[PDB]
Amino acid sequence: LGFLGAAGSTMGAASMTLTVQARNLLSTVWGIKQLQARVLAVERYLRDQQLLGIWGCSGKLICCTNVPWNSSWSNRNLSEIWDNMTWLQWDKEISNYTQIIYGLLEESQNQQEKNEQDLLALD
Amino acid sequence: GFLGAAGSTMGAASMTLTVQARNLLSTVWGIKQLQARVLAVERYLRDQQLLGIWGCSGKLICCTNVPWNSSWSNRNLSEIWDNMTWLQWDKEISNYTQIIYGLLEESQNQQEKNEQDLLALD
Amino acid sequence: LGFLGAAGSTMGAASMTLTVQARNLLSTVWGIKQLQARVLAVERYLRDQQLLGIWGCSGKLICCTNVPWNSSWSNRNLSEIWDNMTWLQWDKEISNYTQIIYGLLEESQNQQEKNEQDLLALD
Amino acid sequence: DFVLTQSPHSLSVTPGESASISCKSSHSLIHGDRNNYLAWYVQKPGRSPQLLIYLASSRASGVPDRFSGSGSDKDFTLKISRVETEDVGTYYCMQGRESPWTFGQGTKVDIKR
Amino acid sequence: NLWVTVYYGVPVWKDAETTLFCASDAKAYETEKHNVWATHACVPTDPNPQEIHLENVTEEFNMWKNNMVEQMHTDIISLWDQSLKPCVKLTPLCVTLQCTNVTNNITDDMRGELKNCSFNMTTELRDKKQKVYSLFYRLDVVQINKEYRLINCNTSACTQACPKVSFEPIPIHYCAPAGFAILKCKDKKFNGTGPCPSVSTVQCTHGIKPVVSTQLLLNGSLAEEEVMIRSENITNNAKNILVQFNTPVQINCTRPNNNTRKSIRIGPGQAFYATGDIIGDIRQAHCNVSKATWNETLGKVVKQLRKHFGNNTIIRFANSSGGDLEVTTHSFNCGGEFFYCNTSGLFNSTWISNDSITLPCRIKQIINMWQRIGQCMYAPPIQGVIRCVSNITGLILTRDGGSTNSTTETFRPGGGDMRDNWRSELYKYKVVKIEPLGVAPTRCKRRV
Amino acid sequence: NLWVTVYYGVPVWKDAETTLFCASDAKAYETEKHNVWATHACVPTDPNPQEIHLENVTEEFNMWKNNMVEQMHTDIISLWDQSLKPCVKLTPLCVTLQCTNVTNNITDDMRGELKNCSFNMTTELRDKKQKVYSLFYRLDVVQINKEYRLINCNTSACTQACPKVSFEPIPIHYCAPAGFAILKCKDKKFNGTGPCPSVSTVQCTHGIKPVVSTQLLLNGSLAEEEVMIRSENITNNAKNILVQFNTPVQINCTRPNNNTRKSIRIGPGQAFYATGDIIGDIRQAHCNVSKATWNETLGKVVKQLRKHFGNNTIIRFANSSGGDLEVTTHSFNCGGEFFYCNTSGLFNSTWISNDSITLPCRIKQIINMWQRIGQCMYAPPIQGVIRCVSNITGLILTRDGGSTNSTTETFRPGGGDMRDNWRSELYKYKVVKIEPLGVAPTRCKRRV
Amino acid sequence: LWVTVYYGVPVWKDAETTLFCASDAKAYETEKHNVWATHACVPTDPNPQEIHLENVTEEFNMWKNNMVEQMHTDIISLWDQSLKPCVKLTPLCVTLQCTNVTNNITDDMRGELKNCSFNMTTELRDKKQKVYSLFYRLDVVQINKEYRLINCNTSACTQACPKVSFEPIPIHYCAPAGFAILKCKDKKFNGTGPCPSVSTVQCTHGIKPVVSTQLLLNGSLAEEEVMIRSENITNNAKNILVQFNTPVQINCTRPNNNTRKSIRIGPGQAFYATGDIIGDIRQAHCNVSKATWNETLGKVVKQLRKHFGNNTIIRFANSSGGDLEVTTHSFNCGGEFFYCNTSGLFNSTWISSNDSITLPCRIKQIINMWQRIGQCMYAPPIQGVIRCVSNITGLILTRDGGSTNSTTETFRPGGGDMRDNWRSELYKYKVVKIEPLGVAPTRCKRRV
Amino acid sequence: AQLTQSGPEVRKPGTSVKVSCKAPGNTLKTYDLHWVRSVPGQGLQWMGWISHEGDKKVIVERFKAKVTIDWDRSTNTAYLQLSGLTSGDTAVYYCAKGSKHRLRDYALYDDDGALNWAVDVDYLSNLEFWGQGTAVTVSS
Ligand SMILES: *[C@@H]1O[C@H](CO)[C@@H](O[C@@H]2O[C@H](CO)[C@@H](O[C@@H]3O[C@H](CO)[C@@H](O)[C@H](O)[C@@H]3O)[C@H](O)[C@H]2NC(C)=O)[C@H](O)[C@H]1NC(C)=O
Ligand SMILES: *[C@@H]1O[C@H](CO)[C@@H](O[C@@H]2O[C@H](CO)[C@@H](O)[C@H](O)[C@H]2NC(C)=O)[C@H](O)[C@H]1NC(C)=O
Ligand SMILES: *[C@@H]1O[C@H](CO)[C@@H](O)[C@H](O)[C@H]1NC(C)=O
Repeated sequence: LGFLGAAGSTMGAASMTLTVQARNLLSTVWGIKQLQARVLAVERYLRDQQLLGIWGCSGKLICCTNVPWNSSWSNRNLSEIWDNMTWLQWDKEISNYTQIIYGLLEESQNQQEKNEQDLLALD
Repeated sequence: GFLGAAGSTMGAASMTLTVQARNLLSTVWGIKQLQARVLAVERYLRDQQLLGIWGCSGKLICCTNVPWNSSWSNRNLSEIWDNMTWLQWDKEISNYTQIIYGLLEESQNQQEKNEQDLLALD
Repeated sequence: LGFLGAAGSTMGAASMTLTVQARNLLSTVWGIKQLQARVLAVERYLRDQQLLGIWGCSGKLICCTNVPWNSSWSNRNLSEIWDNMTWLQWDKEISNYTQIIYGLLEESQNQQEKNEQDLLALD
Repeated sequence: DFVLTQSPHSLSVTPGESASISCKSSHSLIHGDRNNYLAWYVQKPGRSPQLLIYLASSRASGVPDRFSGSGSDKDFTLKISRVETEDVGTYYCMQGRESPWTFGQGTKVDIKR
Repeated sequence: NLWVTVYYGVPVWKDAETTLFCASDAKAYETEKHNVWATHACVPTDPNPQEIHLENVTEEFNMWKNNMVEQMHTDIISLWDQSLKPCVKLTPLCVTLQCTNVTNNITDDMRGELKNCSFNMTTELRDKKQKVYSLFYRLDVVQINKEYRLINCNTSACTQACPKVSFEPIPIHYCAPAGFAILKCKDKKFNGTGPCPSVSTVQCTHGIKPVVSTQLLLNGSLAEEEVMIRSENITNNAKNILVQFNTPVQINCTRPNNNTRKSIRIGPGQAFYATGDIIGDIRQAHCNVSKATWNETLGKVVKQLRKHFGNNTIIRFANSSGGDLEVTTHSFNCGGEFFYCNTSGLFNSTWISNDSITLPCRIKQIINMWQRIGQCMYAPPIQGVIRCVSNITGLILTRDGGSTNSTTETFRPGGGDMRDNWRSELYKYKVVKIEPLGVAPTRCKRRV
Repeated sequence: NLWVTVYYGVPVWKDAETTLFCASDAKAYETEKHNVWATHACVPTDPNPQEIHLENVTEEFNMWKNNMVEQMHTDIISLWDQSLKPCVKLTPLCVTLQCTNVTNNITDDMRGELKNCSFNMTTELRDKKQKVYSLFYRLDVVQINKEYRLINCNTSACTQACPKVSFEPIPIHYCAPAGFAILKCKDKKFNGTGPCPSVSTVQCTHGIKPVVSTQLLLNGSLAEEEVMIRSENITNNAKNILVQFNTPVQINCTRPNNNTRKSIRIGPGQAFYATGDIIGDIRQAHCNVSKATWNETLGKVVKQLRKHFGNNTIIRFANSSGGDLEVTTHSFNCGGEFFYCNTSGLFNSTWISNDSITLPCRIKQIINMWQRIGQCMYAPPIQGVIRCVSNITGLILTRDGGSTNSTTETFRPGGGDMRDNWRSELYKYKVVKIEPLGVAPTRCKRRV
Repeated sequence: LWVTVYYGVPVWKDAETTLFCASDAKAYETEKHNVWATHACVPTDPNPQEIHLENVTEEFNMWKNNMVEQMHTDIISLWDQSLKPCVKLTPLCVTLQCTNVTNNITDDMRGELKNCSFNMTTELRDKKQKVYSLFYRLDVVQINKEYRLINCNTSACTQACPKVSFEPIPIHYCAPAGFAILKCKDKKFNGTGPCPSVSTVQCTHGIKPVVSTQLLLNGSLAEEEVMIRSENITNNAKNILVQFNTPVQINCTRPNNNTRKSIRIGPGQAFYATGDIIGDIRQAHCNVSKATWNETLGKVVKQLRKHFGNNTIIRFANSSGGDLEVTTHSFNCGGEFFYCNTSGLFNSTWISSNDSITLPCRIKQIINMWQRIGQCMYAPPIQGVIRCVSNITGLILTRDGGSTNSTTETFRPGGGDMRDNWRSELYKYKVVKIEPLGVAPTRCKRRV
Repeated sequence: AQLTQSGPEVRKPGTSVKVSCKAPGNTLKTYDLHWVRSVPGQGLQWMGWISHEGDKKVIVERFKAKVTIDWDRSTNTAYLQLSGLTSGDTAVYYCAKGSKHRLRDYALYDDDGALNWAVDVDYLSNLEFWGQGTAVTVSS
């Protein structure tokens, strides 16, 4: 029920508690420690926020995308994934394929931005 | 001006939200600068993060699916929006703030899964 | 391709690759001046996002608004811009009126964020 | 450094001979290596004393080179070569090592006949 | 019926503590004279600070528990320490001195105040020594058992005040960081605590001069309508009374001697600035106050102190109760000299239902300033005659006694604590933090 | 028909290195006791723990590659230095000493162990003589020729420890920045490496006392249900073995001599605390351990080494191989006095398959901590008699010999590193970075 | 036509910011600290990612460039930081007794070295030692056979730490996020105006902080022609920069085989004197080739007449004089400082081969580096013979200017301020500030 | 060259005697001041000295009870003062001027080589100038 507590539970059951993890990502020469640390925290949070913002998911915790799921990435059935697996396992299977995916998410977005602007201009 | 309507009524101030929002950010004297700046950025982001999980995330006025419990306050709208002040409003409802803030978090997640279940049936 | 690589391409073609620039805006002698730079980069980055957040464009790389164009700023037609110019020199032409246009976009937003909620409070 | 003693109380010398008088020191009297602080004076009858040798070997200005001194660290002696009539008198050795500074008892010289 | 609605940008605030930062008058930037508490390295102030009025809003103030004074006290001391890190340290000066009176042409009142001392100091070559002499004030030397020493040699080694740095109190503006706001109390009859029915908001405070003085507040800001008496609890003797004048009274001070400054070199690149000799007659330093004007200002203060202790009670003024020089005398510095004046002639009167007052003064060169022990400074002499004119705008007083009734009240000067001085300037300010998130009931319901 | 859905806030972590920050309790903070591990840095700690248990979770630990231990080593060293900066530097003590043995009342065990030394010095004035004397321990003086000097003169001049600071270890908590987490292993059988089936997360670590010791771990945390043996390459010979007890062994120590202080004055505002003279008779310092409860403990340690080394191998314990006094002896300080004691009485036995022990100790006053060169410290003497009692919670052991496959094993005490003292506490903890973005397949589409 | 809002447009404008250093990670393998602080400098990228910009015609300016001003402060600040942990030679300011060295000397070196003896301190405060050291003539001054070190009447010098290296290492300058560094790629860029071949880089090319005078060493070469650059080309108070398209090698050597000697002047700190010289004593010098140098001047003249006319006579002279720091070719060769008489190169008149030119050089051990007065450095001697080979890639010139005459132009070597050196490397680069927001008309409108 | 003393004296017991010894003009000011006593058969004896710098002055503890030396710097006059005379105080009094060696036998130095304090000791080199005598006779 607390922070990070659902790390060992089913994937579907873990996604019910996204807010608990989401809240905690942010909060004399010797003491520059307590300033180096905080600046780092801010710019790490902004990196994830920007990375979502240029995917179309501005303020959404569970955001859908139009990218087709290449079967070469993972071949499991949805019952094999969302019912009887843990997020710390899924991280192992997709790590290699992760970097490319952020590309497809980014490619698909500006297409919609250009498309929708054209459709509004068609008015 | 900035905080220029602190004595006006709640309704009167509601159209002056932008003037406040713009002003929430941006060797003895030198080490003072770094401390002050990193304090301002962190405070700004907490409001934006908190205001985002509630589902507003881009808006200064935002409705919510949580009804108003009578226990929080009972007085009428003809007795609030035109004769109270925000500085006075925070005095009425102080203890409940952290309890209300815990509701909007759940209300949004139900929406997030519901507007995701209502997309999977296609 | 490349950061700022479209600086010499036309206004119409350089607008197709806005993501490469935006994604690059936030990427003890040399120990104390470093931090005074990192904080500044974050400070400027939030200045842009705040402005976009009060015009309603808080999550888009392309955004259109209901503020009418005034010819006294620039009367030229798309037959004279958007395909025969560059972003570098348009800034020079339109710079003289930016302080104004940024202001209309604000009032034009609270003009919408209240009328929108007035419908939910009625229906 | 307290007391100094001279071995011969009386001395008789035939002209043309050499003379030798020795002063014995109770304590070191040497500061270090090169410096020895002993001096030799003469008091001819009915006159003021006179300076002959200092720093235990150095000869004063105006003293004929027949006067020669040698010694170091508790052994010193003053030699006169081919003594003459005007060598009659009394010789005192003085020590400058430590206060109070003291004289020797005195050696008395007389022409031999 | 009613659904919660969240508003971002509502005007609300709460008391808070934060680190304020200095802002400097831009017109002093070009001087580049490198004074203490550098006004450079501050953020230059804009030419037109913006005051915002807040109509019919009432706010609570408390000047005594204000945190701003604590920060200023901690800042000023910090600035003072840095300003004399680099330059000379007078450890070699702790030798034995051979001193004798100076009586060449001296007034009867200055008979034995300064002495002529000789000491064997080092040269720029470490293996040679030179014999030099200097003039020292009697307060700066003590007999060992005519062999003297500097007072501090058994407590600490003093740092020579740094010859090209000025002690002048340039005004300093205090600014709040983004997300915090400063409120000013515009009321004229404000007694330091309680409601302030007229408030305003400012970006930064006015210029505040870091003037350092005792028993009299100098070059301060005046009141607007009436002489004001302030205190935490008037019924307590042990807590000070602060007075603010509505008008100024001038105090003129001067050291009338023609000093000569002589450089002595005690090491490679280091010099000791000694006082050589007096060109002319030797006279006592003094300050003047108008007799006719002090006689009436005290008339008001009694008139305003009757509102507390009764229309009929007899009010008396007495000189300092007792103590060391730093607290028992009116201390200050003009130009570079540190004066310790005898204010027993101002506080001398008894009130029942063209001349000048001439206060004698003494001088010191070994200064402790902030009431620290083990940390010291040495102020070098200044060539020529020095004269200064200043306002007087407030007093620091303390009442005493009282047995079985209030039959005759008496007041005395005091106030060796240096932060009571600035509390007389920062009494109209407070710092708050903004809380721009508000939730209110409304009919509106989200679409889905 | 499967589409990518992105989640933000998923519970995923990855090993990482980051700068932890210190926290401490308010008992010393409220009165400014000024401990060496000063609370000026560490922030006030949380009012209560907030640990969270994680079911189903398995994590891979490694106590020997932990970055936490390295980050603790540097900070303990840094905090030590910054406490010594303001204290007086004993540069004028490097003169020729003229010493003679103290013969008054001496136990035969320590004939000629401390000496009566005299030397020239200046008083608070530069040019005035002063002759002083002090007792020194024989380990602090080296002959130059009956003339001596302090051991440190030809390497460096070190600073006297300020009398008002204290070395007593107060617990300090290490807390993680935002975006990071600490995983604590709760397994009772953990051997320092491999998976931990009972992981839990905590805001930050428990109180850890920065004790300094050698050959024996004092005032530590006990194991549970059994004695534990931890080593990374047990079959090596250049790899130490860390033994943790499940029940303490009590050690009492004392320095019976009744010493007296003497504050010498050297320079303006500086003082040197000599050892004065001793009241009574001179006796040896020593520590006591119970013969019954110590060889009841070696019998429990051996039964665990029998697991790693065969069911019938004959074990053996021996005293240190050799080297410097700081590594061949059980070093520590209690009561502000540094002890170097001979542990040859405890590590002497053979296991084949009251009578409390006394350990004589020697004291020193010139201290070279952290194995650095060119930087020492001087320990002021302590008035009166000093005594201390402490738990023993672990040993540092080093094996030797490979002459046979398995006939016997000879164990000796270690002390070649200082991180070993803190790997006995930070073995349960590790730091992980949180990566909250994740992408999974599910049947969904972006409408419109 | 309604206002659109664009984010991420490629627009920029000029502004100044704090660039940060980047250095090769391969240099970490050397393990030896240097003045230029490789450890403090950020690690550099594996390889640059330069991007070309078509259609772009940015405007450049090399003289009003803020990048060079920053590099000046960085270099000085790094220099000062490196000398803090080294020895302050305060006890070296004592009377010296010196005699000429005449043992196996040549004619030209007669009187240039001196044999000085002096008392000096030791590790014990109450003893001194008699030592001797060879000192160059330029370092000592007389006290009217008794001498002193020259710096003693100005300040005390800091001995350079013997381990650190003065050897330059490349440093890259990088712009922070949101800024960019534009680079010019025109082969004929005269320092100001359009650059039709702009490009952007993450960091500049490796730049060596070489310090020189009257000649630029180990620099960058031009392409296809010798390039001349200046601000106000008809101004006699302006320096002229010449950049070669091909280098001319200069060989420098110090033939004497001298030996370093160590003297202990305090506890833990030593002074490094010159012990003796093995064999004959000769003069240091540098060599250039007549055949190759002459053709370089012939290329340098050709471009000079293009500004001053085809019929103009041109001359080269040997400078109008000054102190050795500015009137000579001054540089550092393997830890030893040289000062060479450059009169043999600049001696010619133009009117339209295995040989050498030898330049006699002096040596100096007391160094004032950045034209400051008050900070001096003592460079310790170096064992054995030393030799240096280096490119010559530039030339700093000044113009005397004719009065009522035009048919002869005479040039001399200059040197100016030290920052003229780095303008020869940072002329290509400028820093710009990105501006990602824009507004433009389009047909779009918002719905509802 | 030589020094000149005051003429002979004849004083009854109990009284006091001053003896003068003066150098030609200012020809000897860098030499120290010494006094010697002669009594026939008792030999030469050393009484006391004054350093030309004025930093030292001593008298043998035998004579220190009654005798005192003065050196009037301005007039270059040397005085020997005798008081409480007795029949054994009849003697002939000489004045001498000679050189000395001053050697720093110990010194305590600062961190930067500066001198804090030191002990310089005076050793006697020679007595090279002499007076003529002063026959003090004590009788009834
Ligand atoms: C490049 O350097 C030259 C100097 O070598 C500069 O030319 C000088 O410019 C000044 C300022 O305009 C001239 O002063 C004026 O001259 C006339 C004299 O009749 C008059 O109008 C004014 O009273 C004033 O004195 C000066 O004469 C002129 N010197 C020469 C030799 O022509 C030139 O400005 C520099 N270029 C740049 C771009 O800075
Ligand atoms: C544990 O320690 C033993 C030494 O006792 C290591 O065994 C040696 O490993 C090296 C390196 O591979 C070989 O060259 C030796 O021949 C090995 N010696 C024996 C006796 O086997 C062993 O590798 C260590 N284990 C680990 C994981 O480091
Ligand atoms: C510790 O436990 C791990 C995991 O079972 C095992 O591999 C290892 O051998 C054990 N012992 C040591 C000394 O590592």
